[PDB]
Amino acid sequence: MLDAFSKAVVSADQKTGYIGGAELAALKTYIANGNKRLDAVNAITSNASCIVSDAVSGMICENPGLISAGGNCYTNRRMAACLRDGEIVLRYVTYALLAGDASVLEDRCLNGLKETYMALGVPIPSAIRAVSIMKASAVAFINNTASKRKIETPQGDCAALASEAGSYFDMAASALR
Amino acid sequence: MLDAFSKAVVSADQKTGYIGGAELAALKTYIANGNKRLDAVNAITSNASCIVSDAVSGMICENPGLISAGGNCYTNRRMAACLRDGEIVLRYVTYALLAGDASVLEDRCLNGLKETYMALGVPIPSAIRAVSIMKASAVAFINNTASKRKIETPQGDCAALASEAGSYFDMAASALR
Amino acid sequence: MLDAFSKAVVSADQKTGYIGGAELAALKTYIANGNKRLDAVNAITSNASCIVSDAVSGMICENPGLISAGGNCYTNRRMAACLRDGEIVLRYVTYALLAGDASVLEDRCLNGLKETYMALGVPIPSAIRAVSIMKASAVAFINNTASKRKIETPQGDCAALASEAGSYFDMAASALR
Amino acid sequence: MLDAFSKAVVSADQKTGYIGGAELAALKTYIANGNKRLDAVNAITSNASCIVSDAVSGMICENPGLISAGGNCYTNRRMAACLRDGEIVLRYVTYALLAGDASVLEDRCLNGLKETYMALGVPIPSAIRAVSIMKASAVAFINNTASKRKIETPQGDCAALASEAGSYFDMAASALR
Amino acid sequence: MLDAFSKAVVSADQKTGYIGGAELAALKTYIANGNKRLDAVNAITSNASCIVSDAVSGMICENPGLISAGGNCYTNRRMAACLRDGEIVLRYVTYALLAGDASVLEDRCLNGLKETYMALGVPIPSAIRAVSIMKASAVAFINNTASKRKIETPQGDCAALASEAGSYFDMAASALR
Amino acid sequence: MLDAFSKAVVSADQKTGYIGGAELAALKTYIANGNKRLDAVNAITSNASCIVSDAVSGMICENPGLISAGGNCYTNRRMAACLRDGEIVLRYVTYALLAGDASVLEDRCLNGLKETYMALGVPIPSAIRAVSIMKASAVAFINNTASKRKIETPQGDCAALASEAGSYFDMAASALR
Amino acid sequence: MKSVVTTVLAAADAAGRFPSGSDLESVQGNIQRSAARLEAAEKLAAGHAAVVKEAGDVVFKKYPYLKTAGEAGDSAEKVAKCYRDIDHYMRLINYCLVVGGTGPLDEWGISGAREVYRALNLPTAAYVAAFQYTRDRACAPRDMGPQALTEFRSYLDYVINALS
Amino acid sequence: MKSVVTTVLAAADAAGRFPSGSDLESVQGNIQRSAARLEAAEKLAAGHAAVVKEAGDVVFKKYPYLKTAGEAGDSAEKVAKCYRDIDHYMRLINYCLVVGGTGPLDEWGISGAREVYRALNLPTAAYVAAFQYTRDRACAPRDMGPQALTEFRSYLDYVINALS
Amino acid sequence: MKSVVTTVLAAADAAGRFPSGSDLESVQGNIQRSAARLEAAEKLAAGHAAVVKEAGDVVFKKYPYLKTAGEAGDSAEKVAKCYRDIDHYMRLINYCLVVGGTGPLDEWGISGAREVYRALNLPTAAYVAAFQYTRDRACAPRDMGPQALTEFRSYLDYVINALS
Amino acid sequence: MKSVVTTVLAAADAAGRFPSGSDLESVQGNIQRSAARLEAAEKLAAGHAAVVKEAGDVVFKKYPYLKTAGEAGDSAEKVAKCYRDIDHYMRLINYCLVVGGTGPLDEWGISGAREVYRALNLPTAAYVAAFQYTRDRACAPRDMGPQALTEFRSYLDYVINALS
Amino acid sequence: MKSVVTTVLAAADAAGRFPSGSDLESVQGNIQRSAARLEAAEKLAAGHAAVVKEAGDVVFKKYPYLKTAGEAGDSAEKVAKCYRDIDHYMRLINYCLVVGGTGPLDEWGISGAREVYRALNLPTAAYVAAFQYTRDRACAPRDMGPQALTEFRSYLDYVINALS
Amino acid sequence: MKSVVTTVLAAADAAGRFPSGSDLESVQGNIQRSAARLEAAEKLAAGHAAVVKEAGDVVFKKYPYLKTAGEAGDSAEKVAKCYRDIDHYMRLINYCLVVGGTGPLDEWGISGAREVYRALNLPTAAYVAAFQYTRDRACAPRDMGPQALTEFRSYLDYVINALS
Repeated sequence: MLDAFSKAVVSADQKTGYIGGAELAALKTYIANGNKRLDAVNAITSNASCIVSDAVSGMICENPGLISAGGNCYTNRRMAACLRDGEIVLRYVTYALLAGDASVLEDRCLNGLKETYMALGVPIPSAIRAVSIMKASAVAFINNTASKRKIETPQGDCAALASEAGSYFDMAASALR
Repeated sequence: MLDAFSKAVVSADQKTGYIGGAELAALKTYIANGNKRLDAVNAITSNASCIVSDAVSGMICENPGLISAGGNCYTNRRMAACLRDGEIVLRYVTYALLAGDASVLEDRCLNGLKETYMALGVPIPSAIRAVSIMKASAVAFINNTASKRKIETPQGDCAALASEAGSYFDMAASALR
Repeated sequence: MLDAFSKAVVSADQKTGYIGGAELAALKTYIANGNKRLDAVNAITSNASCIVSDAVSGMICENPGLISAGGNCYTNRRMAACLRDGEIVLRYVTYALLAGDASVLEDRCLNGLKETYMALGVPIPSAIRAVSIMKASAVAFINNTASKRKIETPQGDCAALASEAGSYFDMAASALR
Repeated sequence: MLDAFSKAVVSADQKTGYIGGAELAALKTYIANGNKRLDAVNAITSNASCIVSDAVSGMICENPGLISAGGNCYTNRRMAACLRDGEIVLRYVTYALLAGDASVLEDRCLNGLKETYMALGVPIPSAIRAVSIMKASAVAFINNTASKRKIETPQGDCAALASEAGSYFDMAASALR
Repeated sequence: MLDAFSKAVVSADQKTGYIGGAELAALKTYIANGNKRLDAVNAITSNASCIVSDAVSGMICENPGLISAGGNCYTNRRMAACLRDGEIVLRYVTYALLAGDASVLEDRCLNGLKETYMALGVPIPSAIRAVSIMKASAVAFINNTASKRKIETPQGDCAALASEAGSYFDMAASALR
Repeated sequence: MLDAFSKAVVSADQKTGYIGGAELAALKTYIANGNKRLDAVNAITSNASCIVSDAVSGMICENPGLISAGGNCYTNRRMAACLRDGEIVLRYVTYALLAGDASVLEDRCLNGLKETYMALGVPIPSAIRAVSIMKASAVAFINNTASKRKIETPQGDCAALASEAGSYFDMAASALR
Repeated sequence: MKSVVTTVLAAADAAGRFPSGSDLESVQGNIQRSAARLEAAEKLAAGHAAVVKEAGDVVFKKYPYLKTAGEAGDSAEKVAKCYRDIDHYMRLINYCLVVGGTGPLDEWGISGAREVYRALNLPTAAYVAAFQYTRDRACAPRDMGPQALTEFRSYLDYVINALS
Repeated sequence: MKSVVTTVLAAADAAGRFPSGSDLESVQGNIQRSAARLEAAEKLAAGHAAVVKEAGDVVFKKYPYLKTAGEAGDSAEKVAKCYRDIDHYMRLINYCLVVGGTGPLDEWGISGAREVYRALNLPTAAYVAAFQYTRDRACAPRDMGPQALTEFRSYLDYVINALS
Repeated sequence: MKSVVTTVLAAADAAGRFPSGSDLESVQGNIQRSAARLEAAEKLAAGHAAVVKEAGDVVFKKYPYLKTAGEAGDSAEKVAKCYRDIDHYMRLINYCLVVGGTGPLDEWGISGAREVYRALNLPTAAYVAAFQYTRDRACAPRDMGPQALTEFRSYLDYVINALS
Repeated sequence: MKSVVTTVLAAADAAGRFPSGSDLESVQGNIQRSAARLEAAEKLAAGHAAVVKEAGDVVFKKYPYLKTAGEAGDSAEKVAKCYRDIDHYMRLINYCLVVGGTGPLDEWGISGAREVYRALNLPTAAYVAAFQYTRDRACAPRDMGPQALTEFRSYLDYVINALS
Repeated sequence: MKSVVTTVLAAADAAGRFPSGSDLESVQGNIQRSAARLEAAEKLAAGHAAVVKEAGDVVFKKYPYLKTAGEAGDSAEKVAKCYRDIDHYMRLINYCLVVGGTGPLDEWGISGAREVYRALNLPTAAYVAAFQYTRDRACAPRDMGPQALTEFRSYLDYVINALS
Repeated sequence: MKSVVTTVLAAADAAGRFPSGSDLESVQGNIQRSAARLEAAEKLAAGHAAVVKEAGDVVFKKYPYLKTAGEAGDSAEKVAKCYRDIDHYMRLINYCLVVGGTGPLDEWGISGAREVYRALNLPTAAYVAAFQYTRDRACAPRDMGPQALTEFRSYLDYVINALS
């Protein structure tokens, strides 16, 4: 996998170039925002169980056919598998947010997932909705706007981090379309 | 795998329904015919070696090209493989007849078999003939009409069981077409 | 794998025929040329490291883009992999020349190689050039016409053996086209 | 593993003898008591989770040193492992009771267990107590004398089955001494 | 494993010495007797099935307790295992004779065999007799003195090869004591 | 494995105690010396190849019997294995120094090593000398007293770290006695 | 799906064997026991409405805390899902009794249950109370014969043990 | 040893399961079919010597080439071993009939037989003749009841197929 | 035991590598974050008895059904074990705060907990209530500094998620 | 297909090696022994008709029971298949002699043979009699030289051992 | 590519874990050490021309035999490839300093190097001389600060050890 | 130890086979080629001291940088070890020539050599020079016959390629 720094290294290498002043400055800013990034990750991990269960339950309450006879969340075995998948995706999203790069998520989670779901009969529109709810959830916790649970951090702005996190959930959705 | 009873359970589950009077009556009849079914299975297993060797030999005597140079039963190694396959199919047919359901045969034997045979160059029309001869054979033993060997059972009618057995051999043939 | 003798056996078997006078005479000639064949093999193996390194280096000096950024021999890891592949092909060519038959080369090396290279992004025209240089190299050593290193053997003619060796390198090239 | 019948077969085989007459009479009586044996097994399996948790908790309430730091049931991981072993032993005892022979229990559970417990530092006197509590418990359920939960069976006497079940728990304790 | 030549190399290496002169003379004589050695090996392999079945049957006819209930050749499974071991030992003896050195036999067959036989309850005196009968048999075929089957070889003397073959059977017996 | 902090946790746990006050003070001092510890580790890893080759060569120059025929460093394969072991031991010592605790070294390297060396015929007094030379070497680099290569660090005293590193090499030697 | 016949067939298949005497004999046992368990199945199929309502009512009488804010019965819709779950389990029990083994419960009711109930704050003791009540409420000869009762109670105990 | 109960217990053990409904039901099959097979076992125990003599006599009447030089019946001691082997198999059939499974035949008679008989020049057709004759010589109700006869013949056919 | 240094050393060991730059850099992270978590560890060491009593009181105030017959708090000795367990977890949190990782909780508190609590009818919601209350009761700068509070709360949330 | 060269090449390939001295030297042995075995091949190719007829005639002279109802030679068409089988084997022996190893027999004659002959009631002793007769009938110098005879007899013994 | 974060993420992924305290703490260490190594990266990026020229000049001053016929510097074009290689390595060192771990060197410089240099007659001592000179030529505070120097020298030593 | 016979025996052993025709034929190859290689072995045994001195002299004449400070020939004892190593290899070649295979070189000279020579700063080109010179210095019929020379040179080339 790559992180924000090794990603810049891959670009420099494509040009047989050294990384110096110009390119180094954006990375120093990334470092300066490091404490916030750590808080953003802690905001998701600290609420992982809640994010997943709320998203799968929301997917279901908006489409009750999923828990009807022959729905793909019907039986405890399928419901448990779906909750597990929700957690897997969230876990890889937190990896991406800690690394500052999507490669761990794309390579180890999203690659092949659409094909897996098509072969199993897992309904993709419903999965995309579960992912969307987790996105709303995770972003609210990063921004400290969650309705029922707050997180105390030093006062400031995490909009870029919330957008970056959102983008990783959007890549999950895009990989299934 | 499924049996006759779990097959009815799968149907009831598709309807979120309990199994009661109406649906239970056909299954009680299945139970009442249970001793006959056991005899039908014993009729095939007791003659397994004869059923297989006669069918493969018959396939060959009707198509001597199979044991000519480059025929698919040419060499002891291929002849042994074909005899083995004859026995495998017969074994899964007896499983189906004991269970009262084709799923063990379809899932564990017939799924992928056509593709396997096409990749190997195993001639499918000839395999279908071997299966047909085993069908004639197995059904005669169930009905106690085999020319050279009899089986003593209480007097009665096993026509439905013979037809059911025949249908499992027909599914083997259909899976290769 | 087959050798020159088992290849003749496979042909006789396709005809349900015994191998006798007529067919046996060409094989006796093969045996009579056996010492030369052994020398031909020794000529390649004794120079294996030189054949491979010269061919890969020649491929590169004729196409310097291979060692530019993103070239397929760029980084020590890729250069080492390519040298390894050069050696693998040469090794299977020597196997074929010792056996007097291409089957070991086709079955254990060339089958699937084009697909492997296409999946990896290994540039096939460049591989074909590496193989061509090894061919020139190996044939010169067999004929004792290499510019910088000689091999002392009894005086005579190895043109057929050099052509046979050349043909195995040509089959490597053909399997990639 | 052996059952009650194959145990008889092994003894007859040591004498090169057929089973008839007197040997058969004891076995026919075993069959006649078969329904009671099925109920005896049902008695234990139906209460499995209760037998195990009560025995391990009982071992602990009588020796609370086991849950002090450096006691062998200290930490959830150790307590879980001990509850698991309780269940394993009870499971093999129910196997022995269904089979009417201790071999499954001796061969698959008890053989090597003392040495395992000695190597791990598992306190054998405590393990023996846990086994003794499960014995009291299981026997009570077989006899329908359990204080908090009854089982409805046809009236009669299961003293021999209760002693036999007890003998299997006793073998487990003997195996650890 | 070692052969006769590498055995010499190991001794020379212990002395940091080159092999020339007197060391070579014995080895040149080994080569000169090579055709006889090939015939000696052919003598045993050509009669392998006969040597083994006669030795095991001989062991048994001299000690019929072996086939009584609780004898170690009782049941077809035990008799098959014993015949298999006979064949294994004979096979490794032929390897040793082809190599001109016992190492293959000691390292791959005889090392651990006594302990295996002791752990299984295989009667070692009986095993030693089976080995002794195979010795008599194999030596007879090498010398062309077998009562029911002759082998045509060029006239001469194979006494040294017969003693050497005998020495390998003797090593097997010594390994079990 | 444990580190310096988890070692403290294990002791506190044996007493069912929380870590505060006096326990914490020693640990806070450990943290305060952390930069020096990182430099100490860097001192050894930066010179790893030099420490190992010098120690093994030193062992040999003081006991040239080791490279005579039948010495344990005779042949390139043995010399390579010995150099490898030198590197393995040094690696685990650097792990122990980074962790501030010997457990990684004891559990993953030293446990079973005496018995391995005894079974192989590896001369333990020679191995102990190789360890002693690496000790002298590693300690010199930590203290910046190595004769041919210096390391620039902020001025101060690393005596405690040098003794601790020395203690780990001493544990390796003790493990072999 | 685990039953008498699928278990002997899976063992035969693993060993590459035709059905043999012990396999047929096993299926005979299935024939003998069928009347008792199918009696139980039929009674449950005819009576499930009242059985499910009693069981659900008992859950919330035993554990009225479930109706408090933040708990599993804190809306009418969640209370209904609880009764639904009980209905699902009783249906799976009907299926086990028809099949003559635990397959339907194992696959469709028990597998993954602990994970789901943990994730959704659904206390296992609530489910256990439902089944314990159901088990002990039933009686022979009124509701079914004694061997049918043994069969019915065996699957209830089976689910109780899987959740406790 | 393969029987009704050892097969269901080996499957429960491989899954880490207590015995459940379908295991108990399988064992009830034991109880139903035991009378037929124990009747066959008893008749065979009482009559084995006469049955074995008939079968061995039939072998050498069918295949008198066995008594010629270099063949399996070419000494009195080898002929006696033949009749002994037939007795061994009938004793193993008695054991299968008692156990309710093929285990005793599988482990003590069939495993390794092909390797032994090949090594010792013992034609399998000779054994098949002995068992086919025995199977078809027996009749009900003369020698045993109809269901006992079905059991007896099933194990004879089992052996025939194992040697075929 | 999972910590900064044992994680980088286990990865180096699996690759046969000496510690390198990124391993040393990871350990520097230790040195930066230690003040915040050791402050939390010390405050918890000093105040654990009062924190545990508050948490246990909250459990039985929230779930008084625990004190009724057949439940986890239905004797004085069982109630006392509850408060003891809360103390065990807080002690393990003290240890995690000292180590700088989840190792002590993972190995000594979480592993096997679900199996134990199921066997003993210990509702996980009771434990979650204790930890949620503790997490939200603490505040900075009153009880500890802001970053110490972040560390304290992270391990409480870690446990909550392990029981959820 | 097993021969001198394919065996050394398979060993070289498994070890990732170029052919080396012992490999070339092995092939030299093949050159030395070729005259004897190719002499044998050539004699067999020229004389197979009479060899096959003698062998088949000997089978049925030794075992006239084969012609009786229910046996392997009980029709003219089955008798012909027997002679055909002998012809197949003699052809495979010709191929082994040409290749200088057992490959042709192993792959096309021996593999699966015991299974086929068991299934079709084809006694292995019949085949053994054919080959033993063929082996002992041949002589040097009349039919071939002595080393050619050794080669011819070695493959006959090889098939005899595979069937006995 | 090995760095502080990818190493902790690979360990988390192998154990199926979310990032936890020791993982975040590791990344904090990366933040602390970044100023020193990025200073070093920046100096190298600005000064690489003169660094590479000095290193190459030193190779051929130390080992003038390289310019003799049949050796690695025996043409102008091969001499240039040597300086190019040094440039490649210095670029990879710049990348390691930016990433804060050895990944760029491991993957793009070291893996396969020994095999390539062996095949092409490129003595490893030449490369070692280049890096040893570069390491010892640098000084603080002139070229960079002391901690930047430690970082720069650590990666040079890392490549020296991989080649020796 | 790799030789003609150990290679065919290891292949027979892996297949559970007796030695067969192609194994015996391989060993005949031994008998044909032995004269040429034993002649080479004897000449080398008689002349090894002079051959080793020539080769070592050539190494230090080609690469006088080896005698300078910090290099492999920078003391009298290190120079003496060089000549000793050349003698070790020639002795291993004597052994390969006796055995008829690469085994002695493989096991006692080549395995681990690259790791040793890297650790000890021993340039492989120095060894290659010694063997190339020796290979090309020898001639037939002066030093040995033509085929003996082919054998001698083959093992020298074998070593050259193992160090290349």
